[PDB]
Amino acid sequence: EVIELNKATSGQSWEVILKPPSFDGVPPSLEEIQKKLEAAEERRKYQEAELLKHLAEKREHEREVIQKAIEENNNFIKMAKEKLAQKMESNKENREAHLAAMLERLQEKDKHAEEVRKNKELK
Amino acid sequence: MRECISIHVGQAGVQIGNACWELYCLEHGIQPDGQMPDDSFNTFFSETGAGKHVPRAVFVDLEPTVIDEVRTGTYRQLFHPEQLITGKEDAANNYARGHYTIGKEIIDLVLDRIRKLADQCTGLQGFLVFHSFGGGTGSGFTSLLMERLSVDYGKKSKLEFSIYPAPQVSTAVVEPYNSILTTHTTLEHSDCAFMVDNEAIYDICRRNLDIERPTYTNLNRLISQIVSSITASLRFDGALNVDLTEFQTNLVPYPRIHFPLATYAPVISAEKQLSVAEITNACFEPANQMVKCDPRHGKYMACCLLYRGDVVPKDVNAAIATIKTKRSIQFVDWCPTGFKVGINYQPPTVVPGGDLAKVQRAVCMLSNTTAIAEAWARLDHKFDLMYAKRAFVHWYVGEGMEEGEFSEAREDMAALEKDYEEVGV
Amino acid sequence: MRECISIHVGQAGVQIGNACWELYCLEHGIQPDGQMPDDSFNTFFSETGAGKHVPRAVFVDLEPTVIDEVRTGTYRQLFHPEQLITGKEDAANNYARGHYTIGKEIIDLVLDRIRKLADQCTGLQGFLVFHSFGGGTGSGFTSLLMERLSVDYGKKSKLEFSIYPAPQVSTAVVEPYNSILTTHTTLEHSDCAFMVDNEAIYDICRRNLDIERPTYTNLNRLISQIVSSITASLRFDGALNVDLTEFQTNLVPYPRIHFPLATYAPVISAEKAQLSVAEITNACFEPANQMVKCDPRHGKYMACCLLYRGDVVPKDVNAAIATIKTKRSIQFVDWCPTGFKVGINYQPPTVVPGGDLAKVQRAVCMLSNTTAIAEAWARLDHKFDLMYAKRAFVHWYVGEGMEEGEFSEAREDMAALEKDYEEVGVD
Amino acid sequence: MREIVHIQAGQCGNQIGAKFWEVISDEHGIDPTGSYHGDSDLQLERINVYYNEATGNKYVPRAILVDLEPGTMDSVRSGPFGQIFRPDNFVFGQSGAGNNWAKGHYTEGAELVDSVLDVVRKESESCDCLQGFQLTHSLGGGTGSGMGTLLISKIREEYPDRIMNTFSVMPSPKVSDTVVEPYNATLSVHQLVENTDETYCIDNEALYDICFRTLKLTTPTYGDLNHLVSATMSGVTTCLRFPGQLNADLRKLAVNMVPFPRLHFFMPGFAPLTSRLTVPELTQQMFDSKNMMAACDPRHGRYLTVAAIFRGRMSMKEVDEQMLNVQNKNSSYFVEWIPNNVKTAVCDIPPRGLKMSATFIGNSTAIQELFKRISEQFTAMFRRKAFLHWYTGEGMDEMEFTEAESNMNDLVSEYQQYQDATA
Amino acid sequence: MREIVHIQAGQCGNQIGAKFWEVISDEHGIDPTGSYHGDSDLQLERINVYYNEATGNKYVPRAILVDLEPGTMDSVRSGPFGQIFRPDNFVFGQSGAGNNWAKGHYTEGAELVDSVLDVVRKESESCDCLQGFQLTHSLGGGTGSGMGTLLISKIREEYPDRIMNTFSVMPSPKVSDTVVEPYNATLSVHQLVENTDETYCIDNEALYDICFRTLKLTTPTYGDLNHLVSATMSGVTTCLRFPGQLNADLRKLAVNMVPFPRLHFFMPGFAPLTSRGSQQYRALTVPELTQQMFDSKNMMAACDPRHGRYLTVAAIFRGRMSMKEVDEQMLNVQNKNSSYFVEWIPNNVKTAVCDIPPRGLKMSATFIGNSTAIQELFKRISEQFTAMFRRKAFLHWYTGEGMDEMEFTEAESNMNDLVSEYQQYQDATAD
Ligand SMILES: Nc1nc2c(ncn2[C@@H]2O[C@H](COP(=O)(O)OP(=O)(O)OP(=O)(O)O)[C@@H](O)[C@H]2O)c(=O)[nH]1
Ligand SMILES: Nc1nc2c(ncn2[C@@H]2O[C@H](COP(=O)(O)OP(=O)(O)OP(=O)(O)O)[C@@H](O)[C@H]2O)c(=O)[nH]1
Ligand SMILES: Nc1nc2c(ncn2[C@@H]2O[C@H](COP(=O)(O)OP(=O)(O)OP(=O)(O)O)[C@@H](O)[C@H]2O)c(=O)[nH]1
Ligand SMILES: Nc1nc2c(ncn2[C@@H]2O[C@H](COP(=O)(O)OP(=O)(O)O)[C@@H](O)[C@H]2O)c(=O)[nH]1
Ligand SMILES: CNc1nc2c(c(N3CC(=O)Nc4cc(OC)ccc43)n1)CCC2
Ligand SMILES: CNc1nc2c(c(N3CC(=O)Nc4cc(OC)ccc43)n1)CCC2
Ligand SMILES: [Mg+2]
Repeated sequence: EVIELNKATSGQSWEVILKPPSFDGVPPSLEEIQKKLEAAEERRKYQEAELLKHLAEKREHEREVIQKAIEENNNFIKMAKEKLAQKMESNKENREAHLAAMLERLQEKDKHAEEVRKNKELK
Repeated sequence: MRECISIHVGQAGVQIGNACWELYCLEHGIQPDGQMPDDSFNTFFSETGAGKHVPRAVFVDLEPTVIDEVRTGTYRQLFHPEQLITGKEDAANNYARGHYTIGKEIIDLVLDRIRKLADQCTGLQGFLVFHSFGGGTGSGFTSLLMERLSVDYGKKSKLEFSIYPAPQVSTAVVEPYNSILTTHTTLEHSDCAFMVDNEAIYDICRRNLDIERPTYTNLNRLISQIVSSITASLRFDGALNVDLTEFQTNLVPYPRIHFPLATYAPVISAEKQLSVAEITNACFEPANQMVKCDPRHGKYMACCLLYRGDVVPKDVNAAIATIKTKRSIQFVDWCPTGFKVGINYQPPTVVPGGDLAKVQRAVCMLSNTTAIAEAWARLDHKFDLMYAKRAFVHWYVGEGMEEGEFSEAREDMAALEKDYEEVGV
Repeated sequence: MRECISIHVGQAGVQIGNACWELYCLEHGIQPDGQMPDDSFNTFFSETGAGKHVPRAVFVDLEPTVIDEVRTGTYRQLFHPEQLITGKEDAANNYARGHYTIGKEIIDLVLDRIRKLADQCTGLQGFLVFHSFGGGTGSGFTSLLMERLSVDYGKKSKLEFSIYPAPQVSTAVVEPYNSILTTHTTLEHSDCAFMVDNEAIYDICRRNLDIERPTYTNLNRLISQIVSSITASLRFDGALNVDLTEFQTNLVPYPRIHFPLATYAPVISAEKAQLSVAEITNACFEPANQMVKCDPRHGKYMACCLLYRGDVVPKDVNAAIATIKTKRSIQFVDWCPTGFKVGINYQPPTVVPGGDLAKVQRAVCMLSNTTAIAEAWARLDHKFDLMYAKRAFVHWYVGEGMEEGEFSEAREDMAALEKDYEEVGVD
Repeated sequence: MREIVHIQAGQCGNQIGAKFWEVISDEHGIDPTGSYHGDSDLQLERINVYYNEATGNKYVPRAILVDLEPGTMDSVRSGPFGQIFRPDNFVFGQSGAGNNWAKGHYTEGAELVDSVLDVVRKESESCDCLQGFQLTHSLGGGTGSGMGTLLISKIREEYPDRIMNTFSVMPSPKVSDTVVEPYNATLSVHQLVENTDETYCIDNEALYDICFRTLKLTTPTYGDLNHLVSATMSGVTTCLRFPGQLNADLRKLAVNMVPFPRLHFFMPGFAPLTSRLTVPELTQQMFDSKNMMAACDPRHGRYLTVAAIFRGRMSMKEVDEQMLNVQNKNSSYFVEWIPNNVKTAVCDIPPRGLKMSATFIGNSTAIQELFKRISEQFTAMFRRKAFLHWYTGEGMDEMEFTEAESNMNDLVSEYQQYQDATA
Repeated sequence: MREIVHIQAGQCGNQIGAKFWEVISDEHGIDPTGSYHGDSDLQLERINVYYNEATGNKYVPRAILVDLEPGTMDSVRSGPFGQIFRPDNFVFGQSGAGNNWAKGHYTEGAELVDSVLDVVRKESESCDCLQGFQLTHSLGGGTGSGMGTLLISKIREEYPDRIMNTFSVMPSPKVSDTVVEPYNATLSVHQLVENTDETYCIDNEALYDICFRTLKLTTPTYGDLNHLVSATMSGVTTCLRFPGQLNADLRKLAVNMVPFPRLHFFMPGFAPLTSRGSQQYRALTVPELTQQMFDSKNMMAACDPRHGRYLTVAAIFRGRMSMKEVDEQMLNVQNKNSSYFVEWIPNNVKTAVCDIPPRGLKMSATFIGNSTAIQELFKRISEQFTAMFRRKAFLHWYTGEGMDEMEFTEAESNMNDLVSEYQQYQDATAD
C-alpha cells in the first residue's frame, strides 16, 4: 500500500505501508535555573573560603613556631644570665670569706704576741 | 520563511559546524566571500546589505584557538564577530565547570547573540544544536543552554547533533560522566536528537574509505553528509521533513525516546554507480549506522528513507518489496509497519579534493529503534564502574555541583532504559 | 655576609691562632700588613678603606708573654692592638682563677671587643673558640667566655677547637681537673667541639714526619691544616661547601653528643721523595691517622663529614665513599640510614715555607662522630677520680671561691656523658 | 590557559631546573641569548606557555630562581644558558638553610619568601591566562624542601584557583647530601599531599640504580642522574609545549590523572635510557621497573591512570596498536573501575640525540613503596629522636613530626586501599 | 707574676742569701757593682724577677737584709758583692736573739720588724706584678727562725694573695751544739706549716753528711755546707730566672707541687756533688744525672726517698744535652721505680731543661721532691724536742721572755700531726 504525501519543486514524498498496526491507538523557570546556578556558585565560594581558612590557620601556626623559637632564645639568655650572676656572687662571697678567715687567724696571733709581751712585764 | 538557527558548542560542535557550513555553501553555490550568482536556502542563510549570505549560526567555544578556526578559515568572511563567542579557559573536560562555572558566566551573552539572530527571522522554526557528549563544554554548557532555550523559546523545536564518545579518539577519561550528566539535564528539553558515535564513523572511514587512521576532518566530512541529508529538505523545497516539527511527527511517537538511528550510504572512496536497491539494502546493514547497536535487538517505532540525487519512486518501492519479503523488520505493534519515503532531487555533494567520492544517488535512513538503548547501556556501565568508587567526583563537586546530581542523572538513564524496554515488548 | 668570629683563649688557643691566621694569609695572598695585590675570605677578614684585610678575631690571654710575641712578631700589623687582649697575672694552671678571680677582671673588655666585631657583621654565622682543656685560662676563662656569649648572643652558633691534654707535652698535673670542670660548664653552651689530642698530633709528627721530639710549632702547623680544612668551606667558593650550621646539623645527633673526631690525610714528610682520592679517604678511617687517640673499631659511627681540598672530582669521592660503605669494620648506628656529608673545595692545601709538611695535590679532613671518643673521656675521668678521691689539689680551687660541690657536679655530668655514649650505641 | 610560571628552589631545584631550561630551549630553537634560530614554527606556536617574548624578538624563560644560599645560583648564571634568565628573577638569600627543613620552612624561609612572592606576582600579572605553577626542588635538603613547601602554601593562598605542579626529587642513602634527609622528606611529603595538584616523583634511588645497573656507570654523579631528570622533564611537558592532537594543560592533566585528590603522585618513566629502539619495545617499558624514575615496580601495584608520550616519526596506528596490546596482556595491572585509563599522544619532534622516545606518566598504587621506604628511614631515626633538637630548636613541636609521618602512612594506606579495590 | 722580693734574716739567712746572690749574679752577668757584663741576652730576659734596674744601666738585687745582730751585715757589706745591695735595704738591730726563738718572734724581733716592713713595702709597691717573697733563714737560731716567721706572718697580713716561699735551714747536732735548736726549729715549723706556701728543707744534717761522707771533709765549715746550699738554690730557681719551655712562677710551682696545703715542705736534691772552688775534671752523663738525682746521698734533706713516696717531683737539667735523652731517662727511672711514686697523682713528675749550666759544671741536675720521706726530718726534730721538753730543759729561757709551756705543747702537737698526714698519704692506695 503506497500513499502519496507531497510533491514540490525539489522532491516528492510518499508513504509505503507493508502491514497495518496490530493494536489501534497509542498506549523549569528562569528563576529556578538562576537559583541553581547561584547555589553552585555559593558552594564554590564556601569551599574556597574554607580552603583559605585552612591556609590562614597554617600562617598563624608558622607565626607561632617562629615566636616560640624567639621565646626559647630569650629564656635561654635569661637563665644563662641568672645562673652566671649566681655563680659569680657565690664565688666572690666564698673567696672573701676565705681571705677574711686567713687574716683573722693572723690577727689572733698578733694579739697573742701582745699577751706574751705583757706576761713578760708582769714578771 | 522557516528559519533554523544552528548553535555549535565545544570544539567538536564548532569543527563539525565548519564542515556542514562549507558543505551547505558548496550545495547552494555560496562562495567563500559570501556572494552567490529555489529560495529555500534562506532558512539557513540571511543576507546583508552588501549582498552577502551569512549562516544563521552561533559558535560557542571558550578556547580562542578553536574559534580562531572559524574566523581565519576558508569561509571566514561568511561570519560576523558577534556570531563567535569565546573565553579564556575551556571547561577542562569537566561537565560541572562547563555547566555551572562557565555556564553562569556566559549564558546571558550567548542568549543575547541567539536573540539577535532570532530577531532577523520571520518564521523561526527553532534550533539545531551541535555538541559532544564527552567534552566539558559540549556537555556542560550545552545542557544549560537547552534549559534556557526551553524558557526563552517555549514553542520552538530543538534538534541535537550529538557526538557520542569513542575512547579510541577521545583524550578524556571522564567522558562517561559528562555524557550521563548532559543527557539527564537535556532530556526534557530536546525534541529530536541524532547521536553520532565517533566509533561508528571511524569504522566507516576505515572500511569504506581505506584510511588507516581517520582524522577529525575525515569524521567531520562524513558527518556533514549525514547532517546535509537530514537538512536537505529544509534548505531546498523538498517534500519530506519540510519543517522542524515534522521530525518529531515522523520519528518520535514518544517524547523521551527521541534518539533516531541514522544509516547512510553509499560511502565510496574518492581514489577508487550503485543502484537504488543496493543503497537501500545498505540502510539495513548495521555497519552503516551512525551509532553502534544491533537493530535485531529492538523494534522500530518509525522509519524514514531520505533519497538524494537520481532516484525514481518505482525503483525505491521495488527495493522495499524485496527487503520485506527476505527480512524481518519488526515494528512495535501500536505502530504501522512501513516507511515514509522522501526524494530530494538535489545531487549529493562532496568537498572537492576530499576523500569522499561524488555519487549519483545517496540515501539516509532515519529510524527510531529501541535498539539504540544499547548505546545508553555501554555509557551507563562505564559510569557505574567509576562512580561506585567516586573516582574523579571531587572535580565536579569542586565546581559547585552536588554529588547527588550524579545519582539523579544516573537514575534518569535507568528510567530511560526501562522506558525503552517497556516500549520494545 | 656569613662572617665567623674567631676567639683564641690562653697560650694554646693563641699559638694555634698564630698558625691558622698565618696559613689563611698565605692561602688568600694577604701580606703581613693586611694588603693583597673569590670574595669569601671576607667571612674571616673585614676590610678597611685603605685595602687592609683585618682578621675577625680576638686573642685573649690572662698573661701577656705569648700575645706579646704576636704584638712584636711577623704579623704585628695584621691585627689591631685592641684585638690582642692581655691581663697581668695568668690563671696559674687553676680553672677557678681563669673563670673567677682573674678572669672576671678582664671579661667585660673581651665581650666589648667581641660586640664591636659583631657590629661589623651583616650575617654573623657564629663563633669559633680555640682553647686548651688543661690550662687555667684555656679552661676557666673559656667557660666564662662561653657563658657570657650565651647571654649576649643567645643560641647563636658557638663551636670550639679544643686541645685534649697529653702528659708528654703538658706542664700541669691539675689538667684532669681543669678539663672536666670546663667541659661541665661549657657543655650546654657549645654547639659542636672539634677535639684534638696533643698525643695523637705528637705521634703523627714523629711517625709520618720523621721528627724525634716535635715542638709546639710542629704540632701547631699540623693542627693549622686541620683548622684550615674545616674553615676553607667558609673562606673559599668551592663546589661543595659546608657552613657553620651544616657542621652542627650533620655531626651532632644529640645536644650533649657534640664532639666529632678529626682525622687528616695525607701527612707526608716534605723531605721524602700523589696519593689518590681513595687512598686519603681510606687513611681517614685508619686508627693511626686519628687526631684523638681512640679506636673507632671499638665503637659506632653516627656521622662522617669528609672535607676535601685540592684536585678532587666528585665522582672519585663517590667511588671512595662507596668502598667505605662496604667495610664491615666501619659500623654505623642502627638509627642512621645515611651518615656522610661531603665537602669539596678546589684550592689545594698550602704549607708554610720552612715547614716540615709536604705540598700535596689533594687532601681530606674527616670529622666523625663516633661512640669511640667516649674512651678519651674515660681516660680523663679516671685521672680525675684518682686525685679527687684524695681531694688532691682541691684546696687551690676552693681557696679561689669554688665549692667542692662543683667538682662532684662536674664529674657526675661527665658520668652521664659516658652513659649517653653507651646509650646512643645500643641497637 | 597559556602561561606556566616555573620556580626552582634550592640546590637540586636550580640544577635540575637549569638543565630543564637547557633542554627545552634547544627543542624550541632558543639560544642562550634568547634569540630564536629554529627551523620549524611548531617550535613557536605554544612557546608562550614557558617563555615571555621581550622587545628584541627574544624569548625569556618564565622562570624564578630561588635559594637561601647565593652559591648555586651564581653557578647557574655561569652555566651554559645562564644569560637567558631575567636578572631580577634571581631571588637569593645569604645565610642558607643548614640542610634543615625547619629553617627553610619557618625562620630563614619566612625572611625570603615575600621577596620571592613579589617576583612571582610580577610574572603572574604579565600573563594573559595563568595556567599555574611548576616547581622544581628536592625534598631531602633545606631550601627546596622546607622553603619550597612554604612557597607552595603561600602561592596556594594567593592563587587558590591555579594548578600547583611540582617536580619533587626524593632522597636516597645511595646519593645523599645530608644525614637528616628522612626528616626533611617526610615533613615535605605531608605538605605536598595537602597542597599540590600533580607531583612528579623523581627518585634519586631510581636514578642511581638506572645509572649503575642499566647504564654501567659504576660511580654515578649528579650529572648522570640529571641527564635522566632532564630527559624525563622534557618528555612529560611535551603536550604542554607543542601543538598536537592533544593540546594539554595542567588542569586537564589533573582532571584525568587524579581520581582522588590526595592520590596525585606520579611515577615518571622514559625509554630509551641513555648516558651522556622499536615502537613495540618502547611500549613495553611502561611496565619495566628498569625505566621508572621512582624506585617502585609497577607490577607491584595497579595503574589508576596512565599518560604516554611518543616522540619522533612513527606510525600512530602502530603506537595505538601496541599500547592496546600492552594494556590487554597486562590487564591485571590496571584498575577495572576506571575504563580507558591510558591515553597516548604522539609528537613528531624527537628529543635531541634520539630518533624516537617514549615517556610514561603513571598514577600507580605501587608508588606507596617509595613512601614506605621514606617512612622506614624516618622511623629508624625518629624512634631514637636523632638530630631532632635541630628542629625543635627552630620552634617546631615533636607533634609535627608524628603528624607528618602518620599522614604519609595514611597516603600509603589509601594507595593500598585502591590497589585492593574490585569492580 | 714577675718580681720576687727576697728577704734574708739572721746569720744563716744572710750567709746563704749572700752566696745565692753571688752565684746567680755570675749566672746573669752582673758584677759586684751592678753592671751587666754578660755575653747572652738569655741572661737578661727575665732578670727583673730578682733585680731592679737602677740609674746607670745598673741592676740591684730585690733583696732585704735583716738581722738583730749588727755585725752580720758588716760581714755582708764587705763580702764579695756586698756593694751590690741597696744600702737602704740593710735593717740591723743592736743585740742578737741569743739563739732564742722568743726573742726573735715576740720581743726584740718585734721591735725591729716594722722597720723591715718599711723596706718590704717600698720594694713591693714598686713591682709591676709581684709574685711574692722568698725568705732565707735557719730554724735553729733566734733571729732567722723567730723573727723570720714573725716577718712571714706580718707580710702575709699585707700581701695575703702573694706566694710565700722560704729556704729554711734545719738544725743538726752534727753542726751546732746549741741544745735548744730543736725548740727553735719546732716553734718555727709550726709557723711554716700555717703561713708559707712552699718551703725548701735545707737540712744541716744532710749537708754535713754529704761534706763528711762524699766530699771527704773531715771538719766541714759553713762555707763547705753553703756551697751545697747555693748550688741547690741556683738549681731550684732556674726556671724562675731563665726563659725556657716552662716559664715558671711561684704560684704555678705551688699549684702543681702541693696537693695538700700543709704538705708543702720539699726535699731538694742536686747532682753532681762538688766541694767549693774545685775543678771538675769530667762532667757527668744524663743517665748518671738522672739516677743520682733520686739517690739519698744527693738529697739536701736527711731523708731516704726510698723510705717514702713522691707526691710530686720537679726536675731541672742544666747544660747542653739531648731533651730526647733526658725524657728517655726520666721515663725510665719512673717506670723501674714506680713503687716510689703515688699512683693517685697521675703524671706527677715534670722536667725542664735549660741550656745554661751553673758555673764550674758542664752539666747538672736539680731535684725538687714533695716526698712523704720528709717525715724523717720532722720525726728527728720531734724526738730531739721531746727529749728536752719532757725534762722541761731550758724552758725558762722562753718563759722569761713571756711564752707559756702550752705554746710548746701546741707546736709539738702540730709537727707530730704533720708527720701523721705524711704517713697517711704514704700508705694511701688508689683502691
Ligand atoms: N566527530 C568529531 N568528534 C570530535 C571532534 N573534536 C572532538 N571530538 C570528540 O568530542 C569529545 C571531546 O569533546 P569536545 O566538545 O571536542 O570538547 P570541549 O568541551 O570543547 O573541551 P573542554 O571544554 O576542554 O572539555 C571527544 O569524544 C572527542 O573525540 C571533531 O572535530 N569531530
Ligand atoms: N697543640 C698545642 N698545645 C698547647 C700549646 N700550648 C700549650 N698547649 C697545651 O695546653 C695545655 C696547657 O694549657 P695552656 O693553654 O698552655 O694554659 P693557659 O690557657 O695559657 O692557662 P694558664 O697559663 O694556666 O693561665 C697543655 O696540655 C699544653 O700541652 C700549643 O702551642 N699547641
Ligand atoms: N748551712 C748553714 N747553716 C748555718 C749557717 N750559719 C748558721 N747556721 C745554722 O743556723 C743555726 C743557728 O742560727 P743562726 O742563723 O746562726 O742564728 P740567727 O738567725 O742569726 O739568730 P741569733 O744569732 O740567735 O740572734 C744553727 O743550726 C747553725 O748551724 C750557715 O752559714 N750555713
Ligand atoms: N638528582 C639530583 N639530586 C640532587 C642534586 N643536588 C642535590 N640533590 C639531592 O637533593 C637533596 C639535598 O637537597 P639540596 O637541594 O641539595 O638542598 P637545599 O639547597 O637545602 O634545597 C639530596 O637528596 C641530594 O641528593 C642534583 O643535582 N640532582
Ligand atoms: C600535560 N601533558 C599531558 N600529556 C599527555 C596527556 C595529558 N593528559 C591531559 C589531557 O588532556 N588528557 C589526559 C587523559 C588521561 O586519561 C587517563 C591522562 C592524561 C591526560 N597531559 C595524555 C597523553 C600525553
Ligand atoms: C719554680 N721553678 C720550677 N721549676 C720546675 C718546674 C716548676 N713547676 C711549675 C709549672 O709551671 N709546672 C709544674 C708542674 C709540676 O708537676 C709535678 C711540678 C713543678 C712545676 N717550677 C717543673 C720542672 C722544673
Ligand atoms: Mg698561659
